[PDB]
Amino acid sequence: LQDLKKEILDSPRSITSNTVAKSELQKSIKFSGSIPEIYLDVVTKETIS
Amino acid sequence: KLLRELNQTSDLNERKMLLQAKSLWIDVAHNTDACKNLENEISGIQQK
Repeated sequence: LQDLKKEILDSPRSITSNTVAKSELQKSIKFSGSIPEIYLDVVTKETIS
Repeated sequence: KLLRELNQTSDLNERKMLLQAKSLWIDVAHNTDACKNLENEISGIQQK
C-alpha cells in the first residue's frame, strides 16, 4: 500500500469555462488602460452572435 | 497532510519491513548454513 500511495502522491491530490479565451484576449489587448474583467467576460461569453 | 504524515511514518514502516525481511533472510541463511553443515556431516558419514 505504501508503494501504491507513493505513486498516488505523484498523482495530483486536492469552472474555467472561458478562462483560456479570456486570458488570451487580455494578453493581446493593445490597450493601456483599466480593461475591466466584465468587458472580457461579456466579449468571451456571447455563444449566439 | 495525513497521507504525508503516513509517508513519514511509512519510511520507518518500510525500514521495519526491511529489518524484518533481513531477519527472515538471516534466518534462511542460518537454515542454509546449517543444511550445508548437515550436508558436510552426511558427506563425511558417506565417506566413512
